[PDB]
Amino acid sequence: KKERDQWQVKELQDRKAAEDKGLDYERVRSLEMSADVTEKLEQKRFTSY
Amino acid sequence: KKRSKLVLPEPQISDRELEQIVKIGHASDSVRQYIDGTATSGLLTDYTESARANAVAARTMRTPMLKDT
Amino acid sequence: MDLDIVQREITEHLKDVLHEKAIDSVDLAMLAPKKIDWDLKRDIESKLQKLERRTQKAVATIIRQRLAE
Amino acid sequence: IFKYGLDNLPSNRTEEIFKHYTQHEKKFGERVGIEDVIISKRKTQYEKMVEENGYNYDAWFDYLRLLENEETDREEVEDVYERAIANIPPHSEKRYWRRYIYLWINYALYEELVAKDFDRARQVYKACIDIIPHKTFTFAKVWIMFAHFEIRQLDLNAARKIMGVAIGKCPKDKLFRAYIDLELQL
Amino acid sequence: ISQFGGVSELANVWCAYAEMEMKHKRAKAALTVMQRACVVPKPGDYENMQSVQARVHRSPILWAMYADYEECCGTVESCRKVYDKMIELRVASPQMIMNYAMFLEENEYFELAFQAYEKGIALFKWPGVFDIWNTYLVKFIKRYGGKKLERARDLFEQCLENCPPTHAKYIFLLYAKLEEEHGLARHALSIYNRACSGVDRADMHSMYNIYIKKVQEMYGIAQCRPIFERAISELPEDKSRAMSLRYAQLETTVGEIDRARAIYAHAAEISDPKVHVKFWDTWKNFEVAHGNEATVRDMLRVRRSVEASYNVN
Ligand SMILES: O=P(O)(O)O[C@H]1[C@H](OP(=O)(O)O)[C@@H](OP(=O)(O)O)[C@H](OP(=O)(O)O)[C@@H](OP(=O)(O)O)[C@H]1OP(=O)(O)O
Repeated sequence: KKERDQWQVKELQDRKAAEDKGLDYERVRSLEMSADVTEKLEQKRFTSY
Repeated sequence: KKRSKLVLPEPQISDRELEQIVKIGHASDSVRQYIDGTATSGLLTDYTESARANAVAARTMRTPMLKDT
Repeated sequence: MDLDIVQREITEHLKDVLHEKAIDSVDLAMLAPKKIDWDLKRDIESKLQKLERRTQKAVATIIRQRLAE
Repeated sequence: IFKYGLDNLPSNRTEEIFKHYTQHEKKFGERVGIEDVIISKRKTQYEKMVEENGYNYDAWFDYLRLLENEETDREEVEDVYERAIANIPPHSEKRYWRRYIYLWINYALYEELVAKDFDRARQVYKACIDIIPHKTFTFAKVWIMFAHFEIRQLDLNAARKIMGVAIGKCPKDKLFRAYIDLELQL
Repeated sequence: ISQFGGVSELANVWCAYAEMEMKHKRAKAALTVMQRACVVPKPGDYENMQSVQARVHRSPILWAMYADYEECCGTVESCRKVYDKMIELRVASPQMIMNYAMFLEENEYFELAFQAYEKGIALFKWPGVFDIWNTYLVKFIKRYGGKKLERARDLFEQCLENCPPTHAKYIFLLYAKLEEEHGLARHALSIYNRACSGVDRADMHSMYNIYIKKVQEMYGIAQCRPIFERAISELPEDKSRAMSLRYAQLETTVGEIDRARAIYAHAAEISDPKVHVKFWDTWKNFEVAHGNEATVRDMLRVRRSVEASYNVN
């Protein structure tokens, strides 16, 4: 649970910090992560019997 | 929800008519601003401002009534 | 991060062009402030001025040989 | 593989080969290669949008400018001008010619300044006057330029003939003004 | 050689090794550690290719540390090898792609800086590429201006060929600025004609009024007419009223009073007089000024029809 919470608080305070800076967190977040992180995210996101 | 198509009557001053108007206007404007003078300039009118005065006088216009009913 | 650098360059659009209120005036310039040749005429000028300078140089030789007799 | 594709397929296909070639070369190539493929793409692109319409004069003015800017061979720049010129406006009204006529003027300017073949440049200017209707409207532009082109090469006896016929066929105020100004300068 | 709980734990050990060597000025050893850390395993190099030591070379922390030492202590060509390999492996973040281009640009390798941006765009999918395209397109213009314009066009077209409509607003205005100051006039206008349909509905009016202003600024209010009629037919009803008021103001200030009515009469069916009272005021002022007894009765007729479009409910 703690480990799970560490990612949660990390992203949330980073969002807060990004929001405090007046920057779109999602752009700033995507600036840091590798393309592999995007690729797993892009994978995750009646014509006939 | 739904809206009609915008339909407008054809302009009275067509584009080809306006071309002639601006041709005359630019010539008449140019020959005014071409030249001034120290005493004999009072023969000239300041045409462009008088044209503005004439245009605002002509700006009141109305559609006619009583042709039928 | 300088997360908006493109906005520094397009500012002249954002301030005066991205919004405008209204106008209620007319004049012979406002009816036609440029003419449809203008960009083609613009891109000829840097070439056509070379012809102009050559024309002054050419006409000077025509005169010089016509007065040499 | 990309070059083999472009060499062996008609350019109505190859748009995928081109866009991917100008991806591959645009990363893994180098400047002289990157610009070469983008020019060949653009020439193909203009050539397409010319075939789509012909009267897309702005496609010609770009295409002519591109070929002139890249210093391409005279025969090919001259040929494409001839294709431009065949798009005579289907109208007797000067409004539609006002944009068109700079194809002729630029062709003469190219022939006089860049090719430096003044006999060919004369043929360009002459062919303008055989195309303009003159009775319904005239361009003083071409008559003034053709007159001054014969003031260059020191042939005022031709320039006077050209400009006097302009007065003869079509008295127009800029034609008088420009001829008078020429005779003052002489 | 030992076990760890995860890649990030091990990567910190590699960094801590090079870190101490760098502080002790063993810069060539520090690079050697990073080279030895970052070497991609061949498929036989480990007992399994999913062990922590076999995956640690994918950690971006490790490559970031390596590339930074090469910038500080290596040759320019060696830095390109590090960054290019980092791009090859998908490791490079958009930020450190922009660091790579900054490095080449700072060393005046401007043309290689554009290849760095170019493969940045090949890796990432929107919106991730958005700040790569931003820095690329402003730097290219600042480097070359009009001297490479047909290549500049290909960047903007390549950008806008996949740009979404929430981000495209700035790119269209940046692209129009290029074509405005160096290009042919109809090209800039064609960008605006694209912009007022490629930008999303919530800001599409802010693209129409640009196109209105720029056409009006050069071809005047006569040629401006057709692009008002596109606007009125297309932007959402609150702005379609606003365009109708502005369009009617032009046709009255010109003197096409009959066209002015048809603008109002066309807007009046999407303008509830019980709430939009300022519209009906502007039309009422118009019809008492430029109208007559017959057309005022027609204004009041349509007013009492459109209120009856709601009160019966
Ligand atoms: O013949 P004018 O009454 O003297 O007018 C001419 C003429 O205008 P139009 O023939 O269109 O009526 C020129 O047109 P061209 O004969 O060269 O086709 C035009 O040149 P543009 O078409 O390039 O505008 C020129 O204007 P400008 O003085 O700016 O060269 C203008 O001359 P004036 O202004 O001296 O009357």
